[PDB]
Amino acid sequence: LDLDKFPEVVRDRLTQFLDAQELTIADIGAPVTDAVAHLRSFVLNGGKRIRPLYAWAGFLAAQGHKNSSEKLESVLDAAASLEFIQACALIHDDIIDSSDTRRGAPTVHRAVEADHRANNFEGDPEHFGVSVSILAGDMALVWAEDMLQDSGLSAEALARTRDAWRGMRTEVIGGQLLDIYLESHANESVELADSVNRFKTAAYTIARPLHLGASIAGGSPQLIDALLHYGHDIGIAFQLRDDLLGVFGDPAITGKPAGDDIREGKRTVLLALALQRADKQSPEAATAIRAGVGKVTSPEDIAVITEHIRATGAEEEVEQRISQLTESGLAHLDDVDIPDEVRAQLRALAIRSTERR
Amino acid sequence: LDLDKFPEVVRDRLTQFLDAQELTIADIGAPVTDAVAHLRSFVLNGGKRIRPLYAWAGFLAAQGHKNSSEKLESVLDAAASLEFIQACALIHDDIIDSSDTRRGAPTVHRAVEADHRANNFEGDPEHFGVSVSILAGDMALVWAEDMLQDSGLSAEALARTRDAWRGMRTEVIGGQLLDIYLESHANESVELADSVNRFKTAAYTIARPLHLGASIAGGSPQLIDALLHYGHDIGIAFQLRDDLLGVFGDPAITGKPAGDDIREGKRTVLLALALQRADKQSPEAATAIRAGVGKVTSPEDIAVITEHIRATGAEEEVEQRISQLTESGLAHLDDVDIPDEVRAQLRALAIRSTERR
Ligand code: DMA
Ligand code: DMA
Ligand code: DMA
Ligand code: DMA
Ligand SMILES: [Mg+2]
Ligand SMILES: [Mg+2]
Ligand SMILES: [Mg+2]
Ligand SMILES: [Mg+2]
Repeated sequence: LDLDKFPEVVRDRLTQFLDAQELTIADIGAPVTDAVAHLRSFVLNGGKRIRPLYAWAGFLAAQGHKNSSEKLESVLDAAASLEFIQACALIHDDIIDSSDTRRGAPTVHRAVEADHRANNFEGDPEHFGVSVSILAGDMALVWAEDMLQDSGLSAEALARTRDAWRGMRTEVIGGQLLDIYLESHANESVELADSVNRFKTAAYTIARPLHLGASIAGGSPQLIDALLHYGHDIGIAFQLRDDLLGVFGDPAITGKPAGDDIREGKRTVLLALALQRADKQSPEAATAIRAGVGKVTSPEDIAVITEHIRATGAEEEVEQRISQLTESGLAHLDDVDIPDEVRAQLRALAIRSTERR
Repeated sequence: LDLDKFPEVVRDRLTQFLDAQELTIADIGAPVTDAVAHLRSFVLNGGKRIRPLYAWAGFLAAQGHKNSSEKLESVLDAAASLEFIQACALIHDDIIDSSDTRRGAPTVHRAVEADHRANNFEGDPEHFGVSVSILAGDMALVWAEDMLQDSGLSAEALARTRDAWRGMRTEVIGGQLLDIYLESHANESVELADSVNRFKTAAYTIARPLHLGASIAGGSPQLIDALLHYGHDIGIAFQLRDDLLGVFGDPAITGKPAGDDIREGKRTVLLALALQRADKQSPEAATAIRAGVGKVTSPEDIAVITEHIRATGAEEEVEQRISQLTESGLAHLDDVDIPDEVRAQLRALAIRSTERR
């Protein structure tokens, strides 16, 4: 019903689920409670809840509030379950990218490491933090599936979810695998970074949540097609925006420290275009960027690389692509009959995702 | 139908599933194919397939071959899906315990690390191996769920699987969390190590596979109870046997190098009893064991710790517990009507699991 009120509903569904696990986790033991509490806080103090939002929009675009005989609570739990996949993805991503900060706060492995300092116990706290976090992510992923399966959605509705759900989870992990193979090979092709955006972000963040929601409502293939097309375009633009924010955005907007993508050495489309341009502009600048990415750590060294990147003209090219993709994404909403209210919310979601931060 | 022929059927179901993923993985890109190939080999050159075996036995104990109108292929895929959970568990366990060898061959993270030496590319190969393996495990876990959900089991059968399936996956990850919290706190209580055996092994390896199989067949609560009781006892004994093998077993039997549990410093019931005994016997020996576990690496230093452990009398106490649990586990098969052939196979499975290696 509302873009700003929906995340609170998501938090309620999640709190309910986490509470329901407490006795089983307790029966295993108090240290598992301590581990799950770190997952609980990471999940409950979440981001914008963009993925459940899109699932809910997809449900409403397919006219679920009028036609669907699924229980409301069941649909909301299915939408909210995506936050557990997100938890898995982010916790594991942060180990892989070895980041210290997520959402303005310490990453789960960093936070578990700081619990081992207060205990003064046996073993390396850094490896222990990583260890607990691998398992915390596994638990989150297992709980995503449970939250969907035990939602109370009918057997018919659950069977309809398969295409979106099967698609999404392979696509996100596949995209994350492609990402780190680009980081290891120091890759500079735009087209391979494009594939990462398509699978690791677009499918997972926008296209498949919409598909999932529409499928729960029993949406027609024509409705689903338009939503998937919207999700592809807006989803890629969303990632391109986050790439720009990961370099040029204030820490208050991103959660991370300024230019953390340079620290991590992420192989964005921005970087690929920047290196491509700097090879034809200033060999000294290209070399400066190449030596910097994935190595430098001081604020001053990040800023120098960043200004070299900006001086290529790459940022403007990314901005143009964002604008083009936002425009074509929005246009797909006019290809089918969608209720006025939902179309308006889908438009504002897109604009907020790609342009308005 | 057969204990020795069933693992080949499992391999066939798995090969079929993995082949079916190839186009989706290819659409993402060639490096994801390379990553999945490492998971494919790890899964296809598997162990004894004990978990699908027990699921199949549970199905047959509930008289599925006579009464069930589920497709045979669907039941076998559900049984085989447990190998993907195992893959997830083992790949992630090997990162956490930092082991180099699994099943006589290099661990997935060690093998991915050796692929980065042949490429001579950017970044630390050790962290990259761990990185790919975290995601390889995530993919395995996601594929376990898919293989079950898309098995072709009816909506009725899938709804019946929930208790075993929900139970198992929380219990295994929970048990793995409790395990590393015992390793970090250098814990020496028998009762906390018991809980790890109960949840990380018994539930996951024997009790819940049996429950899953019986549930697919629509087994009565009385049949399921007897199988769960058998699974509890035999499952704990199975872990206790593997603890003894992890110290006193030949590498040809275990896959790992001799006494790798001492290298890893695993907090087994054997070690807890050994330290408890050595405190009342020889303070020098207790201290020798305490300084050794999780630290020493040379064959000679492992053997010294091992002989100190054996000299406590702890091994004999574990052997007695194994024998007691095997006897009470087998007895539970007589508490309900189970077909003669299946009861005989359940007996031989138990004996092979706890005594006969
Ligand atoms: C690029 C990418 C997938 C970022 C994570 O998404 P998000 O910004 O929605 O994260 P959060 O859950 O913190 O809102
Ligand atoms: C699945 C997923 C998108 C994880 C985030 O990857 P990332 O490192 O690209 O995003 P972030 O910069 O938010 O860590
Ligand atoms: C203690 C424990 C759970 C060991 C792994 O089980 P397993 O011996 O069945 O492994 P594999 O899959 O190699 O047969
Ligand atoms: C889920 C599970 C049992 C993983 C194996 O743990 P472990 O380290 O006790 O077994 P292994 O000795 O086979 O690594
Ligand atoms: Mg990251
Ligand atoms: Mg990343
Ligand atoms: Mg291990
Ligand atoms: Mg272990």
